[PDB]
Amino acid sequence: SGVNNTKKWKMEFDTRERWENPLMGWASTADPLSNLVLTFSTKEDAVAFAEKNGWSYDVEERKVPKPKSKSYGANFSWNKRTRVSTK
Amino acid sequence: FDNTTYKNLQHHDYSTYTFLDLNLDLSKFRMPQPSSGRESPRH
Repeated sequence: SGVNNTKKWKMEFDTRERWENPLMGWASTADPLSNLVLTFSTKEDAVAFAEKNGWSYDVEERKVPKPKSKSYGANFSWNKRTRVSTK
Repeated sequence: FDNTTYKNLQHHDYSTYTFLDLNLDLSKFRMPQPSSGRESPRH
């Protein structure tokens, strides 16, 4: 339930091939950027960084949970379906 | 006027269904129940 890892903007790159090492079976890679992950305060900062480095990019708008209406009293509604059968 | 005998002895003759039999007896005296409007919260 913690939301502290959703505060900042991230920039990662497209995933490329990983293959089994013939000797041990370890995951090999030839992608130098496979682990690169940058952090940004805003999406403008991330876009600015991508633009000056020549990377083409996709920006996905931040998804924020929409505010909910909570009411403990509704658990015992006289005539509504919100009444709970168990606690 | 007497104050030396116990006058609560009827319950020595109560049985398994005494309480529910009285509830059945009282059924004809009640006012009609209110209604939530639906058969149950799951309707």
